[PDB]
Amino acid sequence: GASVLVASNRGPVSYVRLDARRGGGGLVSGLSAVSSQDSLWVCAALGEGDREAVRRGIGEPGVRMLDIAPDVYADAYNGIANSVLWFLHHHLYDIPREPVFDAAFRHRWEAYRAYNRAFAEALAAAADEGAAVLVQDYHLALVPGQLRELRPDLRIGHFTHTPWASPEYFRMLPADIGDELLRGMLGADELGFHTSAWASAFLSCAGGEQPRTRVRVHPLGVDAEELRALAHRPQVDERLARLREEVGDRKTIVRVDRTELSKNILRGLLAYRELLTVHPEWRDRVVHLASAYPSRQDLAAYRAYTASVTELAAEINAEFGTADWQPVLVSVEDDFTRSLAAYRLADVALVNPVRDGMNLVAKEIPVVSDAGCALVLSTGAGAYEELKEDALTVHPYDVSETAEALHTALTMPPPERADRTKRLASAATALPPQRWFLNQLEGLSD
Amino acid sequence: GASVLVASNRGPVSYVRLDARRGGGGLVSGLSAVSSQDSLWVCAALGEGDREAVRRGIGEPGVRMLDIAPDVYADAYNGIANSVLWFLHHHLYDIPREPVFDAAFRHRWEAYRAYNRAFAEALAAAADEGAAVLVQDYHLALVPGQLRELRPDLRIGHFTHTPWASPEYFRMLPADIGDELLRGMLGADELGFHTSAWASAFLSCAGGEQPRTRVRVHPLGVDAEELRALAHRPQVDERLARLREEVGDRKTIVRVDRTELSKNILRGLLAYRELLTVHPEWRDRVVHLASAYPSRQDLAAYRAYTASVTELAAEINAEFGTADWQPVLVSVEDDFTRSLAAYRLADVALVNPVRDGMNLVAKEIPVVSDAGCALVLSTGAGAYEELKEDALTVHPYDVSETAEALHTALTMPPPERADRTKRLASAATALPPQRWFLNQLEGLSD
Repeated sequence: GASVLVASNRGPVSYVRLDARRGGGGLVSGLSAVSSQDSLWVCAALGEGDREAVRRGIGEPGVRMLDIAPDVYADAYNGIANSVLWFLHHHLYDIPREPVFDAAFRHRWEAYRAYNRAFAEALAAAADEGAAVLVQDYHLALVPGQLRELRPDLRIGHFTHTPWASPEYFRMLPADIGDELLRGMLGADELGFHTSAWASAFLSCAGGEQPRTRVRVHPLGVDAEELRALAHRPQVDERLARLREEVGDRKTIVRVDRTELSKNILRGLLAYRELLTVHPEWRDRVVHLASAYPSRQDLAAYRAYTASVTELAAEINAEFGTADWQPVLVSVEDDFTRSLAAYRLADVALVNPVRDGMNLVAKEIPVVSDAGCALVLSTGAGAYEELKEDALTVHPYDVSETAEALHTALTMPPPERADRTKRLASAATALPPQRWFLNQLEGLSD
Repeated sequence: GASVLVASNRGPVSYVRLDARRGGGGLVSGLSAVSSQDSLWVCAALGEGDREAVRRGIGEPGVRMLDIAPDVYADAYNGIANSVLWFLHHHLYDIPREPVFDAAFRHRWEAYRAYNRAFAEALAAAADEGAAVLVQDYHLALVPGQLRELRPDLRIGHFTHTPWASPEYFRMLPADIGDELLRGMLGADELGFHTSAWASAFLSCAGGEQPRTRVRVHPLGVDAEELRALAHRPQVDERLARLREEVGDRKTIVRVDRTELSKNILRGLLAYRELLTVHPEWRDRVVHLASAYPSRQDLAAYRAYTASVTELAAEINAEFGTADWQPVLVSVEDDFTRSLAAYRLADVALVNPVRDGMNLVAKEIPVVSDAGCALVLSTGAGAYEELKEDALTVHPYDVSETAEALHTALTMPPPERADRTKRLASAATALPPQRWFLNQLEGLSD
């Protein structure tokens, strides 16, 4: 019997041939405020090692891991969730070719239903009378509706971490699919989003007027003390020292995002090319740090995006580079110690996604900046509504405006830059992970 | 000094090495409906022949061809009009990569302004006091505002033959560009679109309180007599005989569209493949006629689409074909004689674009059908609002729904198909080209 339950595809522990491997994060932090004698976290076995753990009865106290059939899991999680819903909500489809709702899609939708149902049955079995249930993200959007039918006594929350598709865009789904998805989520007493634009979009898709479901905005932020302590370890100090050597005495424009289609890395690079073309005074005087670390390697479009990032970076280096200067410093590692050092050094942060739910990098950088950092932020970034007073606004498709914002950011008077950096840090730490989580739990008392 | 003026990129005369030749067709028929002594049609020179005619001072009466500098023409017409605005209004952008509004875009936009201004200045010099000016299509969307400034007395109409972008999609343009485009259009006393959805989208983008612009819906139809006469020439009878032998004793699903990105040929082929998989009784009993004739060869995306259409048709032939049956008959030529024959033969017509202004094919087939034709029509087709009661409706992304409509179409009992065809033919001809255009001229009374 649990009185507080969480459901997410990914739980706190992963097992490998068995050894246990812990990932932290927002949910670990949030549940650490809840009595561990009263909570249960339901999650999925992510691969063979996790399924073996479940097979042997090996598992963490307060965690229930579900063995969902590998082909049903692939079709639900990689198929519908991470391809079809991810693309829908981020507006990423190449309209002449995708989406395609065919017989195979329908088969994969049936698995998505069955994947969600395994979670709903687990929660239904474990939850005390009137328990609070917090369902996390688009993977489990049918759970609230399924679980409402099994257990009308439960208090059910669901939080979407992505954007929500605009109503016109959402109507690409066949009507029966769209409608099943909306009913799935409308089973909740409370639906949460990071921003009111995402919340409004969901509300418009539902037709307005959904009186049993409270729609709310809980924008996730950062724990200042925790991030600062990590950023000031000697390993970061060391790596920062090496990074200053690599950059030289030059200014920095920093990003660290993986090559995900919504991140808008290419147009960012194009804006950098135009900056160096139009404002030649920056040649030998600035370096753009960017990542070409792959987001995904199992879709053709994602592999082509990563390759285009690599190639465009190399074109810019060949055009403007000298023996002493590399204009784009490309990282292909995923090393958080290096990112923290990049955050500490940054003169300019380039956070220009087409659309996103909440990129925390916009919040993380100002919190750890050693001497101030100007933020170039797109209107589609989830952090936009909270940070727009002290960031330089850019419209994500507008490369010329993005190039000009880089110039304004690079020339921002140092005391203005500090005042902005301090106000950005304040807004960024308003709702750390633990209070973000507790507000959702509190919302289920409403 | 003329009292009725028409403006379009393409005029009614083409010069070939010199001989004036008049290609005609439905829309040129319409725009010519007010050729008189007191009228003028301003258009651009399109080949070296046209350019020679202008340089020499050779022209047909009532026609003024403009020699626009070749680089301004390329950037304005191929670039901004046929690439930027075409993609915008049909929603064809691949969001992770395009659109990109950079320095080169800005330079092409300046050419688009100058190209529109060449037309505006010609019209200004040639129009009598309070003359009616009918400007045609998205190429010339700035002319009304430009001309309005030069000549406040003129009565100006503008007709858009494409869709209009939804307000959210239209806001991808930089705000100064979007606002200039809208002010360009709003110079007019009347703005015309083929459908209410398109007019409504423009009205929503324009917002505001524009008291001197009325927005009207004039859907272009077909002249039955001109079309039937062309469809029953001996050359069509002869090509139709051959086509029956190519097909054999089998049903036909017909389309003739070039490989343009909005046409949705790939999803149509996937629906055909699904039809033959789910209703396999149709093997050896139907042939799908489709075209792989190129729409364009100067954009990478258009070359890729043509290659995909070719490849997919070949996969379907390899998958289901036998010595005596080839399921997809691919045409790689552009012969209107063959197309009229296929119109007359068609059991099913497949008109499933993602979005279009008015494709007349949906109207032409029922007009000339020898024995009845079942029309499968997408909700995004321009003809949808007029033809939906007797067409089988499909949603353009729903390949299963499109495959099921193909089955319903092929199994339709002949007398139901006949009644539907007659009603379609009636709807198709309610507003033929000459009246369509005369109503616009009458619209400029007041």
